[PDB]
Amino acid sequence: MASLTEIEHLVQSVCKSYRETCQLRLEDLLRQRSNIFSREEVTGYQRKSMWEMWERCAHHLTEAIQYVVEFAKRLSGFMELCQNDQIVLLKAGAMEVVLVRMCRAYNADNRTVFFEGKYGGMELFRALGCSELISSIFDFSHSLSALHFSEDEIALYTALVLINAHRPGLQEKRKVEQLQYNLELAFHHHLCKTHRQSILAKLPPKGKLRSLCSQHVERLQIFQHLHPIVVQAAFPPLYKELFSKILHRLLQE
Ligand SMILES: O=S(=O)(c1ccc(F)cc1)C1(c2ccc(OCc3ccccc3)cc2)CCCC1
Repeated sequence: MASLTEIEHLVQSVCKSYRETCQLRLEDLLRQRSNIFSREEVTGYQRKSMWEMWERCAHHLTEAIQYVVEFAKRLSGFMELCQNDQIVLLKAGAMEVVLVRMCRAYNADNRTVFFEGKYGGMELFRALGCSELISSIFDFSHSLSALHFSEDEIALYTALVLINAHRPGLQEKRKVEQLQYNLELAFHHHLCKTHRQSILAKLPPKGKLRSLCSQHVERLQIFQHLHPIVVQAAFPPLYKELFSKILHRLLQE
């Protein structure tokens, strides 16, 4: 099954789905690179409370995840899967898709990320008290930046991050394997056509994204133990569902 004509159609549909569900246009992020937080604005973030900074980050992550849910809904083959499997895939892969998407908002020249209107370095996040997690996130974006991904490569690669037939809990594992295989063919065909197969060996191991997701859950457990009422009262419901229902409602709209 699936011929060359169908594989190229799948490439274009995935790229279109990605372009339609980007939270931020790449051009918009690039044209903000000179807009960097001053030392006074950096000090201001460092003086913010730990719970205020955690709440802000959980809110920004939840917004980004909402766009990944829309990407999945437009992704060829995804809505054809059962609701159980749609939820299993999003719960395990939404954070991973955001972790890949965020390289677009990272400037490797000065090691800054676009955050709340300006670019700032790791030191902007010191109030969180999760230095190892922040260093891991910046290192991950730095490693992705070195690949010089095109928008089309990010679309195909993030579709594969989401459509992973190895996720525990899948009820129709063979249907997810077939979708994964078609997407793998589309990604590799596009790399072959554009002479970009050299990136294959340089893509991060799957254990790297798993380690970032595990570090996030572990730091959230520590924070939630110190401020349980902050999480209950001020963290987004979708964030608590995924990391501590909403997904079912977003998938039905
Ligand atoms: O702009 S961000 O808030 C940001 C936070 C930390 C960072 F180092 C760089 C950027 C955002 C992001 C939010 C939470 C993330 O992990 C989970 C997490 C980490 C730390 C505290 C709470 C939650 C990762 C990324 C970028 C993509 C979507 C929003």
